Amino acid sequence: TVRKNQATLTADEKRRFVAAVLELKRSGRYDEFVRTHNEFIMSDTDSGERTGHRSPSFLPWHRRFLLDFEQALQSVDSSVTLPYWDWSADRTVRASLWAPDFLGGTGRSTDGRVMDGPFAASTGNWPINVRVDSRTYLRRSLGGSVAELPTRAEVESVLAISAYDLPPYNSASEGFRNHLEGWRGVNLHNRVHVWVGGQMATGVSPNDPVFWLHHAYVDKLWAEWQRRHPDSAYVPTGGTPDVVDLNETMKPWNTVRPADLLDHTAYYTFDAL
Amino acid sequence: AAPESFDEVYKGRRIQGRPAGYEVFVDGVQLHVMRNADGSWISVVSHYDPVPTPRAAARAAVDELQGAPLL
Ligand SMILES: [O-][O-]
Ligand SMILES: [Cu+2]
Ligand SMILES: [Cu+2]
Ligand SMILES: [Cu+2]
Ligand SMILES: [Cu+2]
Repeated sequence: TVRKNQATLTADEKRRFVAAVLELKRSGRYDEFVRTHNEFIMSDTDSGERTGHRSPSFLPWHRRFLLDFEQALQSVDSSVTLPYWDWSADRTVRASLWAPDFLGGTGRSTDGRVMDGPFAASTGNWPINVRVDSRTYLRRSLGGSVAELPTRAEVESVLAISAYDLPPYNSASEGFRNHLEGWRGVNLHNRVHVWVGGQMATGVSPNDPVFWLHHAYVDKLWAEWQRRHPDSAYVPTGGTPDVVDLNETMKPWNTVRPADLLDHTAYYTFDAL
Repeated sequence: AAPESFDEVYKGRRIQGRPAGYEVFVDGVQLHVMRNADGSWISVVSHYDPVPTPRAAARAAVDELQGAPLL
């Protein structure tokens, strides 16, 4: 129940994480996670109903989504937990994260195809099934579309924002949530998707296993923000059309509310907070 | 007020746009696009990278596709 920095994983932990992810893929369970995410990212809009993105529920939603995935992983290997990627620290293509024994590296220049690691198309173990175009192989272009990943200094500036979110509760909002998501400001979360490229830059981003590590760190940053701002909490707190209020239930689960997900310690802890 | 329609061949591929709130096509296949509160646009092939216009989104898609047909 402890989520660790990907850079600190042992060879066995990396091996077990990879094996668990590959089994979820083989069994067909993995692709359904990709589909769910794509469906919400395609429907969430600034002017209408928004639940998974560009809205206050962006954080609790991805928190629950990751929990669903971690639980599925644990059904294969109970020792496995989601590791997180601190992209402000491990910001180069030579990060152990992109090694052949973990996630594999960047894609070749011709078609962006990842050529090494356990998820390379050549292994026959990672077919891209849920997609927007005909390409069926994992693609990446680390640092191709955007020059740099966020810096610690930039992350600190966002963590310093006191208000969790603010009307109109969408991509135009000031406040922590939108700055962490990245639609406004120095851009943290969105920029990382862009930096990785390939499927990670599209609606079917969970096709790349790094998706979970990226969001696990985004999730950790929410936890860090809570520690810095004990007097700040989730908003809105009632009667907001198209937005998930604190005590309202979230789709697709329908049985959980942001209020049930604010405290992560009920589900897991971090190696260091 | 929705943006104007457009029709051109970009990097060997035909891209079209037309108000509906707005539809975009790459070689006759529709490309799902979305408008942000500030007026910028994103597409299903570039969902976390806002661009100024629907044509910009269409061209970005063609760039990303590298010749691949949209589904
Ligand atoms: O947000 O993926
Ligand atoms: Cu739509
Ligand atoms: Cu998402
Ligand atoms: Cu994301
Ligand atoms: Cu204090």
